[PDB]
Parts: sequence; C-alpha cells; structure tokens
Amino acid sequence: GCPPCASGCSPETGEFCWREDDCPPC
Repeated sequence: GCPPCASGCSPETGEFCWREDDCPPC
C-alpha cells in the first residue's frame, strides 16, 4: 500500500504528494 504523505514520492524535501482513497490526506 501507499505510505502516508509519501505515495512513492520523496518526502522531507518539499514533496507532500499523498495518495487519495487508500492513503490519509497530507
């Protein structure tokens, strides 16, 4: 499943691209 406020992205560098539905909104 997708990780919260990550969804495959590279968080902690200005990336908050979260996934909808299966993932909680960031």
